[PDB]
Amino acid sequence: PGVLDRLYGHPATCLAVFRELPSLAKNWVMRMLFLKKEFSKAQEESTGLLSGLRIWHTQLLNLRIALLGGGKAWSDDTSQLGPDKHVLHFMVGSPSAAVSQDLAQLLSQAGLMKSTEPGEPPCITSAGFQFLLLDTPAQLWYFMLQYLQTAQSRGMDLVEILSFLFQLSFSTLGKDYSVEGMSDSLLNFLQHLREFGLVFQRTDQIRLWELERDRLRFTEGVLYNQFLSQVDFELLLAHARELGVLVFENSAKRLMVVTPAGHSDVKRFWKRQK
Amino acid sequence: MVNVLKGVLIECDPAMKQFLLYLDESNALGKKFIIQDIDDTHVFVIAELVNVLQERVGELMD
Amino acid sequence: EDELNLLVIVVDANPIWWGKQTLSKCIDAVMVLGNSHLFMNRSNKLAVIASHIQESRFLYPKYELLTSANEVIVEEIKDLMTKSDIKGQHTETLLAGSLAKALCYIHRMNKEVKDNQEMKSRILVIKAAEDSALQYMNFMNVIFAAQKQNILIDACVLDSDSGLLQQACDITGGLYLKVPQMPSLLQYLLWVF
Repeated sequence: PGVLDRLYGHPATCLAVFRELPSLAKNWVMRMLFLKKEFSKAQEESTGLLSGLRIWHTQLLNLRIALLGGGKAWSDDTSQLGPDKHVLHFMVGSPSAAVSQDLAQLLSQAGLMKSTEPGEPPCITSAGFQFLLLDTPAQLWYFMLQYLQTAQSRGMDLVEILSFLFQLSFSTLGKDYSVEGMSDSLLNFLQHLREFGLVFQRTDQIRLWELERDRLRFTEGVLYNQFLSQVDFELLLAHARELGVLVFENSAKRLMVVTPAGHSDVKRFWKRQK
Repeated sequence: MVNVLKGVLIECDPAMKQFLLYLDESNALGKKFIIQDIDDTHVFVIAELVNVLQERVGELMD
Repeated sequence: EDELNLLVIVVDANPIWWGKQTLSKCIDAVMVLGNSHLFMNRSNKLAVIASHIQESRFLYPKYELLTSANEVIVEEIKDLMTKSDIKGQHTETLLAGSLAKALCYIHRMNKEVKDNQEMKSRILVIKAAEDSALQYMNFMNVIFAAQKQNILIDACVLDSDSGLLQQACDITGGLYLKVPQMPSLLQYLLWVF
């Protein structure tokens, strides 16, 4: 028994040390998970704490029954912690943690219904800017939240959940872009939504890579420069295009040179100052 | 030397196709507008609007 | 689920657990494993026995029963904790006795089942202790009985060196694993066998 605190302590130490900047915690948190845990954990620094928080519910999957109930008891504490904490990394952590608590089925639907966290997942879900990585955890949270409700008879949350409907515009975008990953996430939301509440609701190809290549063919959109007053002004204006990497061509005997459109403006500015 | 600037499109075709573009320029109707000048054998200053036509015509032509 | 399955778990009680310094945790993990096992199929049953230094004792004897199983196990082990056979006062454990008890139970369950169809059973030992020469005849007797019965004896050695158990798995055609990292006990139980 005495050994238990010591061994697991060392990994608690390691996680503590490289807690701040990256994502070291995930592997170590898992080990930590097995061996009032939540109450004690709360004091420790947030990141990593959340990581431990995330994996522990997952890890549960007799005494086990006792464990779940015990976890249910301090679901609020983690929930209070989840908000308030609320980068992409952090954001991923908060929803991943929330998602995990949700599958556990410890969270109270009421309470969840009126909370900032649910607004935040659809908010990121709405915005085009969010990256694929944030998207997948946001999506997963939503899926899990709906999964949590196996009733909807008594689940205020399955109202706010409706917030998925807002997502369609986002799916239109995303579709416009070739973002398959984002679209798939949307479909999962839809499918899961329907699932919960469904009851309530009513060679040959050689020429095809050649036909692809027929759609690519080169030229560049471009400014030409001529009638330069003396050689020093070709060479300055030329060297200042070459360091900008937007020389398409040059001929010093012509006193003539070519810049593609994207560095017309840095050349127009250098031509005015010096 | 920043005397004059001209927006144009720079075509970096091969020593085979370029002359064709020349040929496209002349002996053509509604053309000869196409090439501003031949800067190099490989490169030409050309068109802008004409580029779509030059490419398409080359495609259609052998 | 068609085949009834009895898995007997023999837990080595030896105070070596002190070295383990936790027994409480080991019990919690074993309980989780049992619950999963019972949940997998209706036909699965479990028996738990403790091989202590002095003697072997029955901790418990279906999944519906699990709540009962949990209480019975916690209570039984606590009684076992007594000072006698403390620390490496006694290095060995009475595995032979435990195995004998296990085979008796398996036999009885089998006879009842015989009225019906066949039963499949296997014995799992969680072994903390060391073997001894005096132990050889008794242990081997039980081991050979199991092999003849075609009952595999698997062993998970958290620590110590029980060669006889290693031999037991080989003869029996069971599985033997010396666990590096004893805290990973739960994974071994689920994954290993």
